[PDB]
Amino acid sequence: LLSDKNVAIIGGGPVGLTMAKLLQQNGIDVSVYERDNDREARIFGGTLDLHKGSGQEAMKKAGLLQTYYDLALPMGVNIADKKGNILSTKNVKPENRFDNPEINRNDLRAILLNSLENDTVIWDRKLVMLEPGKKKWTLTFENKPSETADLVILANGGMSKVRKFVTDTEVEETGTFNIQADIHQPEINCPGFFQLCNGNRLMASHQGNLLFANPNNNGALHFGISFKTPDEWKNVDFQNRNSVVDFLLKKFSDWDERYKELIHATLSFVGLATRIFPLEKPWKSKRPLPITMIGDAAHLMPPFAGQGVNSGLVDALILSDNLADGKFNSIEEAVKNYEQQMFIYGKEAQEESTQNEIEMFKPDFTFQ
Ligand SMILES: Cc1cc2nc3c(=O)[nH]c(=O)nc-3n(C[C@H](O)[C@H](O)[C@H](O)COP(=O)(O)OP(=O)(O)OC[C@H]3O[C@@H](n4cnc5c(N)ncnc54)[C@H](O)[C@@H]3O)c2cc1C
Ligand SMILES: C[NH+](C)c1cc(NC(=O)CNC(C)(C)C)c(O)c2c1C[C@H]1C[C@H]3[C@H]([NH+](C)C)C(O)=C(C(N)=O)C(=O)[C@@]3(O)C(O)=C1C2=O
Repeated sequence: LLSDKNVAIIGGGPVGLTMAKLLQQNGIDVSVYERDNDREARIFGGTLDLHKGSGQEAMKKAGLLQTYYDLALPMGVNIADKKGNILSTKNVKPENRFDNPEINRNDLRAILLNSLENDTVIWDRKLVMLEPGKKKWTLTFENKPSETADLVILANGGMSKVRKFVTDTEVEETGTFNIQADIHQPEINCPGFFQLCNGNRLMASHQGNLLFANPNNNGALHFGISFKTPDEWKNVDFQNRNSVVDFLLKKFSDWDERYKELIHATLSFVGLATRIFPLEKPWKSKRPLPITMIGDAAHLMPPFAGQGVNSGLVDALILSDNLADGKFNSIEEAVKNYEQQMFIYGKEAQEESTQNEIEMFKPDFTFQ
């Protein structure tokens, strides 16, 4: 049941892009309105791990899991100390190398983009407004023609602004803060640090600061530093490089000389506060027209527990099915049901993520 109409996915993330396929597979008419300028736009951020059981189910259900195993690269993980000592190393074992192999965010999108029918994604669409008209929604896009649709699936990330028709819940900051960079030609530009990783992820922890790194994101080193947000911040300048460098050289003064090599080797740092979009209040029972929310727009959550795209790919799988079912009658109950299941696990995940982030920053911890 439920055909003859069309869908509008605002946001071509990993999650929305997946969602376009699972609908377009079962013959539903979808469009993905994405704000990026063109497909070849560089995606900042590290590597996704799709878990067997959640993320991977979604890639399976679309016929892409082998394509995901093809492009993803399984990684082992070291754990180091401020002095550079390897304390542990779980390398990849031949059977469970298919557990969560790291795939690059652009690689993933290229896979999802091939799966979709041509012109499924209309690019240069920054959705600014939603008016719920007659039998459908009017969607307005900055300096581009408006369009209309029966169902609007919100996939536009943790800081989506058009949530109000679903919930008046708003994102909160978490209390921790994350700095991130890329380093190109890591082998020569951060030679000491690249070696300490030995082709493996690298996770350190000292006195409330946390460093993470991936030595191989298509030949780029991506590292990330996390800390309880300095109290002095409320309501540095990440545009000014050696201003972020000095902050970091203070915070990381006691660490080995090799990590400092990383910091003075990165050109541009990007600042991010950790945020949560809590599943506290049940979303509105009263909704003018059919609308729902998957991905980081549904449950933005701290990036410290492997959740985020997996919850998002799952809630893609779940919702997508509820629509393609003749096992449903009313779309209002077809999404009410997707929203039932996600409140369960998102909360489960948010609890984990919020929990893990309490765990670190608290005096020297062991890792997972
Ligand atoms: C430091 C860090 C590390 C993380 N690590 C992991 C990890 O290791 N594993 C994991 O599973 N998750 C991780 N996450 C979380 C993860 O990136 C998200 O859960 C994931 O990106 C999925 O969200 P979307 O794809 O659901 O949202 P997004 O990735 O945020 O994609 C949103 C899309 O919609 C577009 N868009 C945004 N606004 C608009 C608009 N107004 N109109 C139209 N389009 C719009 C965007 O441009 C983009 O294409 C991490 C996050 C951070 C900050
Ligand atoms: C507890 N912390 C340490 C943690 C835990 C898990 N796993 C679990 O919580 C599940 N617990 C089990 C193991 C099932 C018992 C985790 O799965 C993770 C993480 C940490 C993040 C670190 C991220 C990092 N960024 C933020 C700087 C990074 O460099 C990368 C990367 N590949 O480049 C990440 O992808 C990162 O986001 C990431 O994946 C983390 C975890 O996967």
